[PDB]
Amino acid sequence: VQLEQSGAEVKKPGSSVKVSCETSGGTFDNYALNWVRQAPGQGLEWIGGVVPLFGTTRNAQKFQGRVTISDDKSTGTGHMELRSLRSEDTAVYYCVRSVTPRYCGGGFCYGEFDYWGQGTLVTVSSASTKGPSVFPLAPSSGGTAALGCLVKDYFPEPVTVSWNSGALTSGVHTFPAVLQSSGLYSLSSVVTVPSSSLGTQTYICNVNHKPSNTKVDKRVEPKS
Amino acid sequence: EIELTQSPATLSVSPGERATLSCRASQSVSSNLAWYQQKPGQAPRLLIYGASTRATGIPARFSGSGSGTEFTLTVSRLEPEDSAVYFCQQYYRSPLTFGGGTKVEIKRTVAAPSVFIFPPSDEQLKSGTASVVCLLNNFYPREAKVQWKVDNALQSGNSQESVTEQDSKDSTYSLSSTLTLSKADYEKHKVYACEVTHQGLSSPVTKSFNRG
Repeated sequence: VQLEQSGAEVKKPGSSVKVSCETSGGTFDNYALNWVRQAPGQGLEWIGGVVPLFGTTRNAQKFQGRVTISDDKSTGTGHMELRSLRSEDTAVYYCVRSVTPRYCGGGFCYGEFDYWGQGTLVTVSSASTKGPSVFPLAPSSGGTAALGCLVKDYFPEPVTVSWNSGALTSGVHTFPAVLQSSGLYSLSSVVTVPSSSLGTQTYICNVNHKPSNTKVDKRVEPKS
Repeated sequence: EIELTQSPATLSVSPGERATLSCRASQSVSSNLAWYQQKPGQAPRLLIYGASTRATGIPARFSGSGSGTEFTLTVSRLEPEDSAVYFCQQYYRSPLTFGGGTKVEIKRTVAAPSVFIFPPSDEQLKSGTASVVCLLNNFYPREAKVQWKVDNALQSGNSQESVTEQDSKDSTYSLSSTLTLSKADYEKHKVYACEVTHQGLSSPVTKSFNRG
């Protein structure tokens, strides 16, 4: 019952990007596909929409002549394209579907935004992408311990991490990447773990950085 | 250009009390408002369409109110899951606008950080840089002071830090100060420590490690 968007691309200024919206489950009764973006720590900005009902389009003026929003009637999916990209366009993009209209006027229909996709981060920069290096935050001490993984020097966000291939969840904290002096990001993920656990239980952190198609799994053991 | 102004921006409220947000349109949106809730990491979730008609599968603690140039979303008996930013959107006329949002912290009893220090890896050092990491795990209030002392001298300008969004179960925060040095500057100095002042610690806390 939920929306699935493409992966996180990174484009150089002046090029174009396309973001999709496959529907897990079947298609479903809806009347509108819109897109709204949210810059890094900002609020929400509407981009535009289609209402296949009336065959009509609306955009914001930021995007006039730059955007194209498509709704495939059959698949129930929307690709979305944004051209002449600026550094100012770097944000997370959200696919949004609306089910029944609430006001139609001037050839368009507006309503509640019933269903949102996961989000898609597109970063616009001439900088070359670099994938991360991963180093262990090993533990030591008799009660609860803390171990971790350090993800250093990667340029395009984002970077996802998990522990024991999703097996481990409780007491995991993964921090907001901080952009370093170099121009690359760095990030740290940690987890609190009983002291008796170590030696016995194995801890591996799995970090994907799709803008460079690199995943590294890193084993974290106490040091000798 | 319907500028929606959400006030206020920050909120801290104690669990089980009542939080009250206001969205105030600049040019009368008249009942065509929506209230979305964005939790950390996650996409926004619709709460209230129309002026005050709660969406499917939302609990009735959330209540909307308003018309024209002035609105109100109020949540009663707050769970810690309700820590979120809250946005309002109009759809009266295009272009569609959102408010800047209203982050809401959920108050809880004070909690002191656990502190942990992590020396750089032997693998990282073969690169040419060294990264020392201090972790303050699961703590509250958000405000905290973390100071780096190397060779016992206070450090300045060579650490970054970053903090989580408030946890949705316990209502705590966690923080990571990272101190970065070249390999050489790291091998000349012996004793590394981070000193942590927090409202829940009667006196500062240091965790340290001596190289080797």
